[PDB]
Amino acid sequence: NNYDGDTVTFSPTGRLFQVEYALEAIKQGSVTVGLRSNTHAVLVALKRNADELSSYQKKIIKCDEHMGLSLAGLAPDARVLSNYLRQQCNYSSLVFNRKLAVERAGHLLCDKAQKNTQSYGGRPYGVGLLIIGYDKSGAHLLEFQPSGNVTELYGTAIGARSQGAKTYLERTLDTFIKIDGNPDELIKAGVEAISQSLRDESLTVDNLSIAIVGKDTPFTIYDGEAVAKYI
Amino acid sequence: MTDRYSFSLTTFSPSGKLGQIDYALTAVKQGVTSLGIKATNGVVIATEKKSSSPLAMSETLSKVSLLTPDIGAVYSGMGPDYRVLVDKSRKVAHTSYKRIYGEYPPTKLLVSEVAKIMQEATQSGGVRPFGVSLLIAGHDEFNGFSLYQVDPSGSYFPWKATAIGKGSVAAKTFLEKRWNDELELEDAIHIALLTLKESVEGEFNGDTIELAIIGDENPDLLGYTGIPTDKGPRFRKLTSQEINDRLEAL
Amino acid sequence: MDIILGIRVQDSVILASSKAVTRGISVLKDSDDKTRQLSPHTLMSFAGEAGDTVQFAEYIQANIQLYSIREDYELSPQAVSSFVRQELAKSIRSRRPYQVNVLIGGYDKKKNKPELYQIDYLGTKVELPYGAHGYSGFYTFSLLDHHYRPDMTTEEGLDLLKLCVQELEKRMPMDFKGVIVKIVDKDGIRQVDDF
Amino acid sequence: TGYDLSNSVFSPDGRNFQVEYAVKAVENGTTSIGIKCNDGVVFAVEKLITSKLLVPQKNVKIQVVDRHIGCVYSGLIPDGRHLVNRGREEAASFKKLYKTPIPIPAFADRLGQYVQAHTLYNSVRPFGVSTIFGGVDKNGAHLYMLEPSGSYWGYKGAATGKGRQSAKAELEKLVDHHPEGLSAREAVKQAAKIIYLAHEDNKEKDFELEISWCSLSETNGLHKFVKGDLLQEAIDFAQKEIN
Amino acid sequence: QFNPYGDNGGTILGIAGEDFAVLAGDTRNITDYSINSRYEPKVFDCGDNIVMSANGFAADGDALVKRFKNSVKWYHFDHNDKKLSINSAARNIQHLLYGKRFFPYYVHTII
Amino acid sequence: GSRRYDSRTTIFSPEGRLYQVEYALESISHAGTAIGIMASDGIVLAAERKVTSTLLEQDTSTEKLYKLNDKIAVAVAGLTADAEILINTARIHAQNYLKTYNEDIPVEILVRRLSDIKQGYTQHGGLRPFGVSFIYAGYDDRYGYQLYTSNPSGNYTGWKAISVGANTSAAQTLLQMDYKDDMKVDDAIELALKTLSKTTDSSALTYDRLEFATIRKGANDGEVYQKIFKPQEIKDILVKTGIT
Amino acid sequence: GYDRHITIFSPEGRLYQVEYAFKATNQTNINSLAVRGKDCTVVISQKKVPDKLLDPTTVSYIFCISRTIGMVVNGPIPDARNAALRAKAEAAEFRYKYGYDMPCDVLAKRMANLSQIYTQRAYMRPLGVILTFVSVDEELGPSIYKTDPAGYYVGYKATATGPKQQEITTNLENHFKKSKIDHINEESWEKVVEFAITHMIDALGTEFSKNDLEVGVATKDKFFTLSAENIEERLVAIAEQ
Amino acid sequence: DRGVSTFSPEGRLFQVEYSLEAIKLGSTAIGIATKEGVVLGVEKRATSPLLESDSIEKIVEIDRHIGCAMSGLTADARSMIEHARTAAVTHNLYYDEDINVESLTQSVCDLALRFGELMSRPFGVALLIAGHDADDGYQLFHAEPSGTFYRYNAKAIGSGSEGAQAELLNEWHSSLTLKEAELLVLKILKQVMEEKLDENNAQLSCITKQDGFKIYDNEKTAELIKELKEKEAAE
Amino acid sequence: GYDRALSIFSPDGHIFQVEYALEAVKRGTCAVGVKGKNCVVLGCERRSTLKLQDTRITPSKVSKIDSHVVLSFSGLNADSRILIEKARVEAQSHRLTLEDPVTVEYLTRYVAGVQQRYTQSGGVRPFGVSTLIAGFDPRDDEPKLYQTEPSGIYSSWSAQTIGRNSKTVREFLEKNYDRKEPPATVEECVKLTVRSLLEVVQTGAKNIEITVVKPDSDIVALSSEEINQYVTQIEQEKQE
Ligand SMILES: [Cl-]
Ligand SMILES: [Mg+2]
Repeated sequence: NNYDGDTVTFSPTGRLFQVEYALEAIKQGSVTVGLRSNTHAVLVALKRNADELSSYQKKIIKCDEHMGLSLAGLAPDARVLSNYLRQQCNYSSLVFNRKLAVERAGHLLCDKAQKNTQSYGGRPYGVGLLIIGYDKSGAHLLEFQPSGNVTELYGTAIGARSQGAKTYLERTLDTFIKIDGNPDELIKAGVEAISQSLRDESLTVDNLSIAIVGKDTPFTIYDGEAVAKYI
Repeated sequence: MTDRYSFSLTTFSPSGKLGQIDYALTAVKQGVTSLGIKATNGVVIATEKKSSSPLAMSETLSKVSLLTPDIGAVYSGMGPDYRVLVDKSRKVAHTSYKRIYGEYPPTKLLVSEVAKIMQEATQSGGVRPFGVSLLIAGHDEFNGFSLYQVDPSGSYFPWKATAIGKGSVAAKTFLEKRWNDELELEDAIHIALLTLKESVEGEFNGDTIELAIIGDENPDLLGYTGIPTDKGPRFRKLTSQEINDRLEAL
Repeated sequence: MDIILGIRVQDSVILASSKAVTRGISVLKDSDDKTRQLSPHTLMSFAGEAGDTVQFAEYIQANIQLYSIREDYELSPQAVSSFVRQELAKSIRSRRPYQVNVLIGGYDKKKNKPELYQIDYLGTKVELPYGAHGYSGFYTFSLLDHHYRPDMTTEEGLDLLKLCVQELEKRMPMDFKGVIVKIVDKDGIRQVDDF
Repeated sequence: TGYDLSNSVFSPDGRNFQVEYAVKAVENGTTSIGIKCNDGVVFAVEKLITSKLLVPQKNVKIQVVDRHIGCVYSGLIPDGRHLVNRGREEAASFKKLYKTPIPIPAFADRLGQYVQAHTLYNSVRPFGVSTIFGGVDKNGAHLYMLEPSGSYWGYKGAATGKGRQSAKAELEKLVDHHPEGLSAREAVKQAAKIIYLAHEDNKEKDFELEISWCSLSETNGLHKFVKGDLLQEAIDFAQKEIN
Repeated sequence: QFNPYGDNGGTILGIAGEDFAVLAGDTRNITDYSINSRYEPKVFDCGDNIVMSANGFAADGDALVKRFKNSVKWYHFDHNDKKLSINSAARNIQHLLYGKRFFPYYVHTII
Repeated sequence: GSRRYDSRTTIFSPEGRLYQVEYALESISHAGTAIGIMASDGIVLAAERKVTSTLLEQDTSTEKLYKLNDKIAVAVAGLTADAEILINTARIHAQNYLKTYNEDIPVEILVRRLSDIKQGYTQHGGLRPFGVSFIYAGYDDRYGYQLYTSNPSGNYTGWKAISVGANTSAAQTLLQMDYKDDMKVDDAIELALKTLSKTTDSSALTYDRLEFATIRKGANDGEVYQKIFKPQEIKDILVKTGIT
Repeated sequence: GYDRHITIFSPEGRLYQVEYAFKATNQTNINSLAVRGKDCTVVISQKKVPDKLLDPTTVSYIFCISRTIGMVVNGPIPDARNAALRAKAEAAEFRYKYGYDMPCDVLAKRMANLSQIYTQRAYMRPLGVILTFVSVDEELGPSIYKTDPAGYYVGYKATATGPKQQEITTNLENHFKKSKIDHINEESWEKVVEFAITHMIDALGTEFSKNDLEVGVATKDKFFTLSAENIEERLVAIAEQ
Repeated sequence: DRGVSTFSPEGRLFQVEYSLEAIKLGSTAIGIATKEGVVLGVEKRATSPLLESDSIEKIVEIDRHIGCAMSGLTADARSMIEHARTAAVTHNLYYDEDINVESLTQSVCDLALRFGELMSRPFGVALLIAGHDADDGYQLFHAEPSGTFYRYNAKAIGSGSEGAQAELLNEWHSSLTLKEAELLVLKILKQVMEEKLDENNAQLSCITKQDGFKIYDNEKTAELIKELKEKEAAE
Repeated sequence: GYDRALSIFSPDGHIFQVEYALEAVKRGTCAVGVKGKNCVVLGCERRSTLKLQDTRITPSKVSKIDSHVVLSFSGLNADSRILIEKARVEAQSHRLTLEDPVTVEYLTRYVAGVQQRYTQSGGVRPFGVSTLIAGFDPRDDEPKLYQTEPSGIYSSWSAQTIGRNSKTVREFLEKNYDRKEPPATVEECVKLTVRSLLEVVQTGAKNIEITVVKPDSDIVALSSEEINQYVTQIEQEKQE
C-alpha cells in the first residue's frame, strides 16, 4: 500500500510487497512441470503463443550437459539467471574439472536473487525456475522463487493453473519415483501431470516442450515433431 | 551502504527564499550571545560560557578558538558545527596558504575560505547548512586589525563592532552608542564586558565569561628565542583572573 | 623529415620545406608538403619523427580551426605560437612525447607585421628574423647572418632563400629532393610553384 | 507520521520502525532453538513439510561457518543465507590474518556490526532474520542469538520464530533443573523435545526435525549434523514426551 | 630473472585429404634433456568435428585448447546449437591468439 | 531510498520553464540594485549595498563590485557567497587563457564560460542553481568596451546600459529615457547615480550605501584603468552630481 | 513534514532526528555514573538481566577501548558496539600514527566530530547513544569526557547518564558543594568505587546485589572492569559502615 | 515518486507497459515473411506537406541479410540500430560468416531491460527485424522494449496494428509469393492509414537471399500501388 | 553521481519532460528556414522587449558550425550553446578523421543524437531547444535544410519554422511555398522569408534577422538597412 514503492521497504506485518508482486508475474506465466525418478529428471512445459501467426515462446534453457531449467514469468530475467548458471557451471568445469552439483547451483541462484531484494534501485527477478540435473548424487529437481527460496523436490509445477499438476504429482509420488531406466514412461507421467493444468487448450505439436537429463542422457530439449510421440 | 543524496537539500522556494539557510539563521538566533569590538590597537571577541551542568568543567569547552597565531574565532548557534569548522579553518590556513607562501593567511582570506566551506554546505549534495554564525577577529601586516562576521549562507561582512545570537538586536544598539574610531583596546574590553552583562542572566565572572583579544605581539607566549622576525602570537585568551580584575573597574 | 627553413622579410614570411620522405633504404616520395594552414594568415611547417609530425600538425590545425569558428575571429600568430608551445611543453613530460619541431610563419593583421616563430619538440619558443630546425641551420644561419636585412622585399627574400637551398644542395649528404616554398603575407598564404 | 516508511529514521519515540517490522518477518518464520551444554552447543530447527513432494532430509536449513560454528535462523531464509555468506568471509579473513579459527564472541560481533550497518541507511533493508549461532573455541562453548537490530547477547538457551514463547518456557526449566549443567547427548534429546513442543504453534502442517551440534568430547569441537541412529533416538525421546 | 616461457618439444602434422583430414602428433613431452612423459596427448578432439593441437610451450598450448573448447561450448549456447564450421573456428582462434599479441601464446597451432 | 527527498532541481514545469531558475530570479529581484552603463570612452558600474548599519566597516567591505582581471570587472546581484565561487572560477579562466595564448582573455569568452557553468547546474547534477546575476564590464581590443549580463539560467546578453537586482523594471525605463549613444563617462556616472537615487527603496542615497567603479581608456598613454571608488571618492561624486 | 525524517533544519532551527536519537538513549532503562578520585576514575552502571536464558557474563555496556581508556554507553547495544569498535580502531590508529596513547579527551572529540557528521550529512543517521569516556590521562590526570548524538562533548568533574540522571546529578552536585573540590579525596580506587555505589544507592533509592551492578575502574596505565566477586567485596564494605 | 524498475501488483513493470502505449501512438509498420523473401512496409506520416518525405527513414539496413522497420519514438531506435549493425559486423569479424537473424535480434533485445537508477528508461520503440540465414531461412521477428521477441509469419505494429493483424490473420498462407506479399502490405497499410496511400507517404522494402536487403524506389512502389488498385477493382 | 531518471514514461505513453521541453521551444523567439533553388535563407525573430541592447556583442541567433553549415534555434538560449559547441567540435573531428567536411545530414544526425541521449540518460533533463540546420554538402549545389527537436527526431524540410507563433508562419509557408518551383534567386528566397516573419513579428526591421547561405561556404548576414528595404517593398506591394 504505502510499503510497496520499492524492494528495500518492509510492511508493518514483515512483508516485502515488491517480492510478492514479482511472485505474481510467475502465476500469470504459462504452466511448466518438473519431476524425477532415481535415474532421470524431466521438464515438461506448456509454451504460450501471442496469436496464431506468432511462434510459441521457448520455456526451457540448457545450462550444461548435465543441467538445465524451465521458466515461468519474465523470460528476459530467466535469460539473465540461466546465463549466470551457465557461467557458474562453466567456472566449476574450467577451474576444478568438476560438474557443478545441482544443490550448489540452487544455492547460487538463491543468493543472486537475494541481493536484488535487500538493495535500493534494483528490483526482484520476475520469474520462477524449475532446475533439473543429474550429478554425482543422482537425479535432482529444484524449484526457484525470486524471493530467493530454492527447494529440492521429487516433483512440482509453477505458473498458471499449476495447482492441478502439483496435486496429481502428490498422488502419483510413489509410482513415478520408481520409473528407473525408462525415459519414455517418465515423460508420459510428466505429460499426464501437465494435462491436469490445461483448460480449453490441449497439447498440440508446437505447443508442447519437453526436456530430459539422466544417467547416460545429456540434457536435451524436444520440440516440434519430436514430441508428437507423447501427444 | 550507499550515499544516494547527490542532490541539493537546500533549494529555492517560490518566494525566492532558501529555506534551510533561513532555518539555520533561526538556530543561530537561539544560540548564546557573542560579540566583537574593534579598537585602534586591537580587537576583542567575547561570549558567555553557558554551562550545561555545574558538574561539567566549562574550561574544557573552548567557545573562543585560536585559528592562527594572529586570528581568533567565536560563534553563536550549534557548538558541534563550530568545532568542526574550527578544525577545517585551521587546516585550510596551512594547506591552501602557509604551505604555499610560508606565512599565515591574512584575516580576510582565511574568512573567505571558511565562508567557502559554509557556502558549499548550502549547495552540495546531501548536506544541511552549518547552524552557526562566526565572528572572526584578526591581524595581518598589510590590512591591520579586522573583524568579520560569517553567516550560514557563506556571506561575510567586515564590522567595526557587532553581536550575534540571543540578544544581538539590543547588543548592537548598545555598541552603536559606545563605539568610536579612537578606542584603545582596554576601552573596547570594558565596552565588551558592559554589553555582555545585559544578555547574561545568572553569574557574571571570569569563570562564566570567555574573552580573547587580538592585540600586541606576545614574545613571552612564543616558546622559543633566537629569531628576531618571529615576535609571537597577537591572539591571547584572557584568564579567569584577568577578567575579574576588569570587572572591579566596571 | 629533414630540412625546414623560415625567413621573415619586410611584409611577409617565407617558409621553405623539403619534399623528400625517406624510410631507411628508399626515398618513398619526392613531393611531400611538410606544412599545414592553421588559419588564413598563419602557416606551420614541421619536421621530426615519422607519424608524430603529421599527427601533431593536424591536431594543432583542428584546434585553431575550432577556435576560429567559435569566436568568428583569427588568433594572432603570437597566440597560435604560444598555444603550440604549450602543447609541446606539455608533451615533453608525457608517457610518449611528440618528437616534432615546427616553424610558425604568420602575418598579424592587427599590427600589419610578418612574424616567424621557431619552436622545438621540448617547447622552446623564439621569435626570429630567420630560423631553421635540425642540421639545416648549421649551413644556412651563416648565410642569413651575412645577407639578411629587415627591409628586404619578398623577391629578395626568395633570392636569399635560393642561396640557402643551393648551399644545402652542395654540402648536405642527404638528397632532400628540393623544397616547396610558401609565402605568408597580408593577402594570405600562397605557394611558389617554380623553385 | 511517515517515520516507518524509511529505514534508519528515528521515530519521535527513538525507535526504528523498519527494524521492528523486520522482527515481524522473524516472528512469522518457523521455530529454531539453541542449547548450551557442558562442553558445547546444540542447534535445532522446525522444517515445515508444505507438501509430500518435498524430499526428506534434503532442504537443509542449519549452516556451518568455518569448521567449528553452527548457524540457524528464523524468518526470511535468503536473508539468513546472505548473513552466513558474510559470516564465512569474516571467519576466512580472520583465520587468514591471525591463523587461529575465529573465536565465537569475535564472530558474533562480526555478524552484529554487519547487521547493525543495515539499520544505518535508507538505501538498505534490515535483515529479516533472528540468527542463533555458536560453537566451541579456546575459551569453551558459546551460544549467541542475533536480532534484526544488530543486537545480540550470549545465551544458556535461545529460541526464535513462531514457537519462541513455548520454547523459551521449556529452556527456562532446563536452566533451573540443571545448574551444574547439561551433557551434549542430553541437549540433543532436549532440543528434539523442545522443537516438538514448540510445533503446537505450527500444528496444521506436519514437520521435519533437524539437529546439529558442536561438542568438545562428542565431535572434537567441530560442527556436525545429528544423523541416523542418534537422530532417531532423539525423535523417539521427543515423541515419547508429547504423549 | 623469471622467464615465463619454456619449450616442451614435440612435433605435429596436419594433412588435408579429399573427404578427410588427419592431425598427428608425437606423445613425448620434454624439458631441456629430460623426458617428462612418454605419453602426454597433444592433439585434442574439440567437438563439432574439429581437432586441434597447440605445439610448443605446453602450458600456453593447454591454455589455448582449453579456451577454444570453451569457445565451442559458448558458441552453442549463444547461437542455438549451431555447428561451428572449421573456417569460423579458425577466425575465432586468430582472435584468441591475437588477444595476447603483446604477451603471446608461444605455440604453433594447427586445426 | 533517497528518491523520496529529491526536490529535482533540473526539471521543466508543464509550461516549459525551469522552476529553480525562476525562483532564483525571484531571489535576485530582492537584492540591491546594480547598474552598468557603457559610454564611448568608458564603462560605469554602480551598485547599491543592502545592509545599512553604522558599524559596518565600509572601506574594507566588498559585496557588489569584484575585479576579474585588469580589464574586466563584475557587479553582483543575489547571494554573495554563490557569486564568490563563480568569481574565483572566472579569475582562473582568465589566467588559463593568458597562460595559453599570451593575450588577455576577450570579454565575451570569459562571460560565455561562466554562463556555461551556470547552465550546467540547470541541466544536470541535481544541485540548486547559483542565485546570482552578474553585470560584466570589460574591455578588449576586438570589440572595445562591452557590458554583459548573465543570470541563473546561464543565458547572457550584451547591453549599452542595464540593471540587475531590485526595481530593474523602473531602472530600465529611466535608463532607456536618458541614455544616448554619443554619451561620455562623466555623463554616464551622473545617469547611473540618478537612476539609483530614484529607484532606491531607501529614504536617501548616501556614500556609505554605494559601491562604484569605472573602466576608462583614459589612463596615461592609451591603456585601460579599472577604478574601484573609495568611500570618500563616492561621497565626492555624490556632491559633484548634486544628489547630497 | 520530511524535516523530521532526515537531518535538516525545521523552521524552529531544530534537528528532530538528533532529538529523537537522544530519546533512543534511554531505551535500555539503565543509569550510569562516573566520578574521579585522586589517582583514579570510576564508572558504575546498572546491570539488568531480565531473561534467565541470558548468559549474564556477556551482558555489558562497559567497553575496554584501549589499555588506558574505558567507555560506558547509555543506549541500545548495536549502536553501543558500533561506537565501541570505531573508538577502538581510532585509538589504535592514533597510537600508530602519532606514537603515543590516544588521550581520553581527544578520543571523545574525535567521536563527537563523527557524531556531528551524522547530524549534517543526510544518508547517515545519528547513533542513539551517549558515550562516557574515562581514563587517568598522563597529562590531565583523572578524566571524564562525554559525547552525545548532537556531536557535543565536554569534560566532567563527575557525571551521570540515563532516565534518572537528574536525581544522580543533583546528589553529586550537593556532595561537591560541601567538599569544595573537583574530585573524591581518596587514595585507593576501592573506596572511590564504594563512594560511587553509595551515592547511586542514595540517589536512586534502591539497594544492589553483586549482579545488579557493573563497574569500570581507570588507573594510571590501565582500565579494567570488576568481576561480580570484586563488586561483592565492595558491597560488603559499604554495608559494614 | 516511485522506482523506474518497479513491479505493479499484477506482476508487470510499469515503465515497460507505459512504453508499449507510446508504441501504439506510432506510425504503422507491417512485415510479411514468405519462402521467396520477407517484405517490410511502413507508414511515413509526414506532419506537414513542407516536410520532404524521402528523409523519413523508418526502414533501415542492419546488414546485407538483415533489415529493420520501426514504430513508436523513432529517435530511440538509432542506438538500437547502431548496436545491431555493430553486433552483425563484429560477429562477421570474429567468425567469418553472416550472423543468425535470431542471434542479432537477441542481441538487440538484451539492451531493452538495461534501465534503472545504464539508461534511465526503456526504449519507446518496437522493431520488426526481418532477415535470412542458411539455418532457419527467411525470418521476421518482433522486438519489444520488454526484452521479449517473437518470431512471426506476419506482423503489424503501431497505431493500426490490431486491425492490421486481424487482416494478416485471414490473408497469410505458407504459399505466398513475394509479389503477393508486397501487394498485401500495401493493401493493409492503405486500410489502416489516415491519409490516402501513395508512393510518398508509404515505403516498401524486402530481403531476399540473392539480392539482400533493398529499400524500394518510389517509382517501383508507385507501380505496385497501381497494380493493387486494378486488382481490387477487378472484383 | 546524480543518477535520477527525470525523463520517464507516464501511463498514457508520454515522456513529459520531453514534451515540456517542446513548450520551452514554443516560448522561444520564432525562427524560419526557407530553401531556394541555389540557396537557403535562415530568418530569425528578435523580441523588441529588449532595447538598450548592444547588437554588436549580443549572441547572434544564427551560428556557424563550420564554414558551410549554419544552425539557428528556438528555445532556451543557454541550452543551444551546448549543442552548438558539441556540433562545432564534431565538425572539426569529422574533417580530421574523414578528410572531408560534414554533410548537413550528418551534422543534423549528430546534434539530434545528442538531444536523444539527454531523453534517456540518468540525472539530465532534455534540451529545451529545436534547431534548424542549413547548408550545402561539400562539392554539392543542392540546398539542405533540416530540423531537430528535444526528442531527437530530425527530418528534411523544403521550408520550416519553429518557436512562438510558428503555427501561423507554417500556415503562410504551406500556401506560399511551391515545391515544383522554389524561390529561383536569393532575392525571391529572402523576400519569402521576410514576408513569412512579417506575419508574426509585428514591428519593422530591427526585430528581423536574415542570414543567406550559398554553395561553397558563401555565408553572409544581411544588415538592418538591407532587410529594411525588403520590409518597405513588401508593404508597398501589399497596399493594393
Ligand atoms: Cl576529527
Ligand atoms: Mg543524518
